[PDB]
Amino acid sequence: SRYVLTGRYDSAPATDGSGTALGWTVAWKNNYRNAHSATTWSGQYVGGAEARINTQWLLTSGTTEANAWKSTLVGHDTFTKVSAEAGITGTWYNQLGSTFIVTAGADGALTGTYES
Amino acid sequence: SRYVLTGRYDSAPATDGSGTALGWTVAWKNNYRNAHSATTWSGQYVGGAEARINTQWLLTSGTTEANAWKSTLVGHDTFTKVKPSAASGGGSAEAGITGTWYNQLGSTFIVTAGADGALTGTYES
Amino acid sequence: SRYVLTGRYDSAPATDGSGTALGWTVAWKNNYRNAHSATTWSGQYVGGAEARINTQWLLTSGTTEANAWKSTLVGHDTFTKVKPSAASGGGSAEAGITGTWYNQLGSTFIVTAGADGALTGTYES
Amino acid sequence: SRYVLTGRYDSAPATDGSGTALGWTVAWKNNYRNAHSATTWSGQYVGGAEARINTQWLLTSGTTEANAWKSTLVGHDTFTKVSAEAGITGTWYNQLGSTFIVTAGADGALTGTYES
Repeated sequence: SRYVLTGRYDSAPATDGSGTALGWTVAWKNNYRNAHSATTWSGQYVGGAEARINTQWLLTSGTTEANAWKSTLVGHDTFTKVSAEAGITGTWYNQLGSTFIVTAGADGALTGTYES
Repeated sequence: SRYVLTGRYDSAPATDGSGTALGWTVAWKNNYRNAHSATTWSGQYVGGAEARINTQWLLTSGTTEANAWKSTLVGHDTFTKVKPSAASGGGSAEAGITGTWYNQLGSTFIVTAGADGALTGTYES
Repeated sequence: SRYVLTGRYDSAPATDGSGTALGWTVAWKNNYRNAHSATTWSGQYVGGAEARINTQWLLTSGTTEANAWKSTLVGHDTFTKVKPSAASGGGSAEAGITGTWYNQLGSTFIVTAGADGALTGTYES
Repeated sequence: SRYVLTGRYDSAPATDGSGTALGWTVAWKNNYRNAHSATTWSGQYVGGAEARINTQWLLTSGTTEANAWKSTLVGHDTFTKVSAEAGITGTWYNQLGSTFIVTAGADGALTGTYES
């Protein structure tokens, strides 16, 4: 139930109150499970008061190409956490109780694991 | 105008005809520009005589909380893998995701796929 | 700030407790302004003590060909149905789509629903 | 297999060679079938000899609370044609073979039927 995540973030975001653009990918394959799917989350980290990452996501499942029209779901998720680089880095979880641990690199690298 | 791309793919997909699910992300900051934005593509590789990656994408820009409703664009794209040249003996590309891919509008990306599911490359606008 | 809305809904919903699918469109053109854009909301009504409509939306603006790629926004929204005031006796709203709905941001709509699936109303930003 | 559609278009679009914003909804219920779901198409009309309507769509199916995160699909459709009012009005078809007949009103109305 743990999967690899990888992404990128804007390592030098504007300072005017704007959020920090980011994204990441998870393919839903590990040593035990393979769902023949991948999700991508696109959003922004917003710091300050309490910290949050607001995303929209796309989940694509491998399909025959006569079923390709029904292959992609869309949704939104909001993550709360338990310098863009230090603010993103850590442990986050969502509404449904999924969890992800991220490390934000100085170069714009995002790396970690997503737990379902 | 090259930027770092990174992603994941199903390295053990169905052999039933289904394509191979994948995703990747690009942040629009390199050594010389920063557009305070990132794009993620979600889709699948479909192989054969003419290998293609059919995608849907989301582009999010950094915004204030008040402009957050207009932070995210959505769209679609298809990438085709470059094939050997007729002068070399032509033919369809080697099976696999690793390679050079282009879209309709002139963007190109070069990618290396890992045996485990990793994807890393460079995207040129 | 008031705009015409038109849409459709499933007037014979499932009864295993699923929601009621609907969708609607607002073109951002009225007497007073014109933003050369249209939004469609796709989502479901969930009846209940607190009646809600949960949507995802697409906002498209007219563009030239070279800018088509940046023409559509995507987002999501939840609307909640106005209920009677406590002074009137309170209680939850009577079932149905017909009524007044607000989002968290202060935008409001008034719709009338047809017995056979039609939706019509007025959207106010 | 015919359904009622209705929508809106910008009835005074820009004059700069820009396309015309529009959108419509179909609920997949009729006298004969009911799939408990609705599609909305958002996009634009591009006029000319080989005129087209380019869209992105959202299909939402009625789900239980629990299932909600997986209720909505996204995709895209391109229609060809078999004054935006004079232009949109008519019969159109897309890749999948679906067809729609639509009347554009002077007011910005779209009404008609969709056949899938």
